[PDB]
Amino acid sequence: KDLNLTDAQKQQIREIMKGQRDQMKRPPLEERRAMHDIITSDTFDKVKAEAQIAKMEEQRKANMLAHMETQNKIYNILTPEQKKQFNANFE
Amino acid sequence: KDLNLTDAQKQQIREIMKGQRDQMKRPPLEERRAMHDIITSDTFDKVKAEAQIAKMEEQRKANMLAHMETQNKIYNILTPEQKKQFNANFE
Repeated sequence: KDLNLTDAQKQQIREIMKGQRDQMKRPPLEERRAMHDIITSDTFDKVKAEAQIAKMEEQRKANMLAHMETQNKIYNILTPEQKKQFNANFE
Repeated sequence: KDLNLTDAQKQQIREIMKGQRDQMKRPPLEERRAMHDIITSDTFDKVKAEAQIAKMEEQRKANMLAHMETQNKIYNILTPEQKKQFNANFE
């Protein structure tokens, strides 16, 4: 992402990235303990991990989604000469 | 991670990682290329986005699981005192 953007662009991104972080709630505070709990055990059991993971589906699905909305929206702030250069770096 | 572990661990950690991190297959072209082709689109196709996220979920599941399994195999190769400070890190 270095397409010689203008002094209007970066700030428009600023409004959407603050839409990509906050409102789009990222942290469940007790599950980051769970991961710890399963790894920090001397005896490993898959089902304990299998059934923690998929509780982290609602959160990680709704994220991937929300993120794509925002990164699309920045694409749409671009110009034809800028959209060009961005597309090609993906390759 | 600077537990002051032995030469043997530094090596066992290396062959645990290369043991099953080469058991989880990394990102696939048509799932990846579309992840971004959804973004470079003219207008954010919502419905469409949800369907990629899914097609990508189960495969991603086995990649979180193997991760935790190797982090446990790594954990289970530590001793009492170093186990006490790794836990104290995240806490």
